[PDB]
Amino acid sequence: LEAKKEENLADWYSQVITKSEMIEYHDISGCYILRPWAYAIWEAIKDFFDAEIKKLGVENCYFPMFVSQSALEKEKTHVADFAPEVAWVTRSGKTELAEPIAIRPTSETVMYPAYAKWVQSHRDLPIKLNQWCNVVRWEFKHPQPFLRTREFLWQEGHSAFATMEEAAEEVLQILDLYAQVYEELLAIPVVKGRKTEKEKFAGGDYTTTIEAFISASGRAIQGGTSHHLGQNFSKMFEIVFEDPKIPGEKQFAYQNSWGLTTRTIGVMTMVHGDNMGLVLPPRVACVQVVIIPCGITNALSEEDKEALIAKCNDYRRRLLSVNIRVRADLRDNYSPGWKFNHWELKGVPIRLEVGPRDMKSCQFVAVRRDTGEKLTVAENEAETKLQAILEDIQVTLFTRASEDLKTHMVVANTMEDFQKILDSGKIVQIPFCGEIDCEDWIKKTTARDQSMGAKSLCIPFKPLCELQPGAKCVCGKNPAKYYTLFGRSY
Amino acid sequence: LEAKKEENLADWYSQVITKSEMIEYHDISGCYILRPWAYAIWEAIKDFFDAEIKKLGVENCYFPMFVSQSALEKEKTHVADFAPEVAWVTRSGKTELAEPIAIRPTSETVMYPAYAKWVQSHRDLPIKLNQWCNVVRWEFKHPQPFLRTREFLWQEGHSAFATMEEAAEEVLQILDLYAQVYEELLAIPVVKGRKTEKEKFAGGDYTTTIEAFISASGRAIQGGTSHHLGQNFSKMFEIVFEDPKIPGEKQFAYQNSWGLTTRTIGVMTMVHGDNMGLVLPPRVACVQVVIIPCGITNALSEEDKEALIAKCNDYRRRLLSVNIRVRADLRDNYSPGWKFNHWELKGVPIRLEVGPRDMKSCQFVAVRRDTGEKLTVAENEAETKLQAILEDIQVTLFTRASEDLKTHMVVANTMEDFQKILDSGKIVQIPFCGEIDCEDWIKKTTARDQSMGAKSLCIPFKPLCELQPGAKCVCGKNPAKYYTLFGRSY
Ligand SMILES: Nc1ncnc2c1ncn2[C@@H]1O[C@H](CO)[C@@H](O)[C@H]1O
Ligand SMILES: Nc1ncnc2c1ncn2[C@@H]1O[C@H](CO)[C@@H](O)[C@H]1O
Ligand code: PRO
Ligand code: PRO
Ligand SMILES: [Zn+2]
Ligand SMILES: [Zn+2]
Repeated sequence: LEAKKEENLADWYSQVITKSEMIEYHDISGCYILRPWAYAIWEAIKDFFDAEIKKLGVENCYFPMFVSQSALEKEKTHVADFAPEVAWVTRSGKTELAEPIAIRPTSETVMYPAYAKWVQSHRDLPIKLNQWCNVVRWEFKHPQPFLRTREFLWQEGHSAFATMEEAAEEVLQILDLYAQVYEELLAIPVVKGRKTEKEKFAGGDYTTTIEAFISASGRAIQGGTSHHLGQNFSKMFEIVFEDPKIPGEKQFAYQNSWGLTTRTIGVMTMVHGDNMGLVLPPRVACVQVVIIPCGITNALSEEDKEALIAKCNDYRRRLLSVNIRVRADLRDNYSPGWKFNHWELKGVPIRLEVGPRDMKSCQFVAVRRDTGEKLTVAENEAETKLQAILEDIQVTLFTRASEDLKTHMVVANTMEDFQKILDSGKIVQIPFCGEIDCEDWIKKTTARDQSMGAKSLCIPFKPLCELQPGAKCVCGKNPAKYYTLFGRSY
Repeated sequence: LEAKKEENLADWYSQVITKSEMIEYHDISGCYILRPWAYAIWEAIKDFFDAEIKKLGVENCYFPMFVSQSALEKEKTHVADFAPEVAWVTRSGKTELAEPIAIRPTSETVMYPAYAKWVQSHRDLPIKLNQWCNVVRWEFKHPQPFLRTREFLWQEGHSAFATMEEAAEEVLQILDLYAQVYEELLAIPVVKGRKTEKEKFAGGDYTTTIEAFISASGRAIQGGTSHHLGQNFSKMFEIVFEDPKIPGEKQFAYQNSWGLTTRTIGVMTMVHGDNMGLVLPPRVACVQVVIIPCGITNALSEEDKEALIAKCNDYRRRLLSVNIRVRADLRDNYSPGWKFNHWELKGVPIRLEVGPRDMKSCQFVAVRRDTGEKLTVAENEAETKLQAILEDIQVTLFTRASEDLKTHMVVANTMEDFQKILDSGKIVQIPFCGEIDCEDWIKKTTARDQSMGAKSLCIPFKPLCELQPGAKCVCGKNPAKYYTLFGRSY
């Protein structure tokens, strides 16, 4: 690895995601190839998330990519926000078609007409559907793999309930899943909160969110969102039903929508990556343990070259037996030192070294990718020891990133202190009146004092400090409603 | 179900796929919503296929949807065939962009440049990648759900080998998987063969294929294809390497590509569907066994209504224990007779009836969806009996469709007999010279004698009859090369 994370981070990132074989550049801007090492992490995330929503009654399905201009517009507020980023199909071959059709940037307006068709009684609610698919949002701002791409993969869940309590409860369940994905799987700590009025989802009443902190570039980033759409879409799309116990009067369904994307893998890379390359939390790596024959003195023995391979495979088969995702790298075209480096660049949690000298003592070497720490392990304790190290690595990664968060998110009560803290490369919980104007102000202001301006991240469900009765927002003007998390951002 | 399969098949199909809740129509033509009951079958197919290719060394990945005009064209023969059906993105919002970009109709020309970048040594082969995704092929011909849609889901595998023997071997392995998917999972019999020179994949040397027979409309359909691309793409895209043991000379990789789509579910519906609705092979149904409380005489007992529910759930939990995908339909808003019909329309293999009278005798009723046959089963033999019936249903479906095939595919040696057989609503193995001209002739000719013309399906790897030395193609002109399967087709 050439660049250093601490110097040219954009160079460091572009190298780590290519030399770990995660990404490959396309000939169309802001479009990126997910090579298997990357796609496997997504599949791990998908495997977790999918089994969870299934438990909540959600079912998978698949809706068309194309949305007609009529349907796209039915919720004027929603379509306003997405309209410029929407790509439009115009011709098939040479035939310009009888209409411009839109590629989904999101699927509210593809799915919701059909929700109307499907809801005819109170019996037909709830409706809970999720789909894994690609969407397109065409922004010309300079793109970055995973973090900011023109096409990307995600899931989107869309639910519809008779009541609002039901819908309410789903929003927070989903956001807890998303929090788990970040914290249990990717070993990344997040802050759960509510988006501000400025920031919330176009259409719908409230947006909850989880935010993570990329200490390297000092910015924070949004990991996943869970929206309460209320009746906003319900009324534009005619998703209606007769309440049985309040007859004659028509009802509108309450609606949620929620999403998580491949940006997860980018956040994973930025938080955990080394000057030595990628590092993978055991819960998501394609391979957790790589077995490497080493100490082979070129031209020595062929009966021994065979006993060595046999030992490597004894290990693999035993690790497979206790559900460790293990690969034995037995290739003879590459040096042991080359293999050591290859799998380090790729971030495999544990490198397992088998050499003749070690075999003689009926034993081997386990090497942790996070700390670089070597441990000699007895051959008969191989399963239990490697389990324990993997899970210790999962823990270590998360606590390191935890403590990193805890010292880069601090409360600052005045616009003076909030500007110095924000410039030290941090994120801050300020007292905030909650107004759209005041928020637009802080953005311009913080970009003037000391090269972008801070944004609202979220209003933390569990904020650092209890906001005191006599408390002014950092604009002076209005008093403060709630401690609100602010910082520079992706 | 209104229509009859034997009368208005297009009406019968449009009803069966909507009233079974598989499909929902979109406001854009030839675009269809896969509701969960449908999407679950795909997921079953995906689960099978995926584990198999994994065993062959294939890995999953994801390439962009968009392909640039430069890359699209690099293989002139390939792009020629797909060019008119390709949809083109032209504007983002109001901004017409600096180029028209193409939506993938297939991914050879998205993936192959990157294959060149990735192959630098003989060490870098083989390269075996698969992706599950959507493609778009915009044809205005009147579309049909699953069978002929403008957007659809599929997998595509693309491999690259040093040698040709390797590539050769993969083509036939994949086609065997595809055959299994049709025969083991969907209970549909297929004929494996090689496509003719007219029909083969644009670009590349040979196309192998599996063909299935939809007796209702008398036509056949293509279920999956496995192509040998040879060096055709290799040379257009610079996918090259130095052969080590033949130094100085540059080599081109041999390439395969292969695909299977959601048309599977349409073939499944057309082959197995009833006048009573859909019917699902146990290997793929969302639910295999539906448990229904019935015989409930409205207003009778509430202690008994409770003992009944308890019994339904005893069954469910026991069936879950032996991996039977079971759902207990306990809803009180709907009649037992309504539930009976609902799940029949949806094609659930076994309906499990629990009534008070039956509970008294420590027993229940299992009802087969294919035959409609009722069996009273002891409560203690519930797991073993339901296993046996499910697998008997899988067998019954397949043998019925087998015998249906065997009597609708027959050999016919002369253009006289081939035209009468083809008009009885069948498919025929004729002696055939193999020429593109002669093939274009049969098409026009068979549409004149007796409202479409027969096409080549495939040249059966294991044809009905051994072609005799003195044998003329059905054009009179040239002698016959090989028995070739012909018929009317989707
Ligand atoms: N450019 C992007 N690349 C990947 N995910 C994105 C991108 N932009 C927004 N998202 C995701 O969009 C979802 C809601 O807009 C959020 O969860 C956010 O993570
Ligand atoms: N219209 C379609 N809908 C679904 N699959 C299709 C369609 N047309 C072609 N295919 C599939 O395309 C693959 C190769 O072209 C074949 O396996 C065929 O099954
Ligand atoms: O874009 C969003 O935030 C929501 C998530 C699901 C679909 N729309
Ligand atoms: O269209 C086809 O037939 C092949 C299958 C994989 C991609 N292209
Ligand atoms: Zn303020
Ligand atoms: Zn001929």
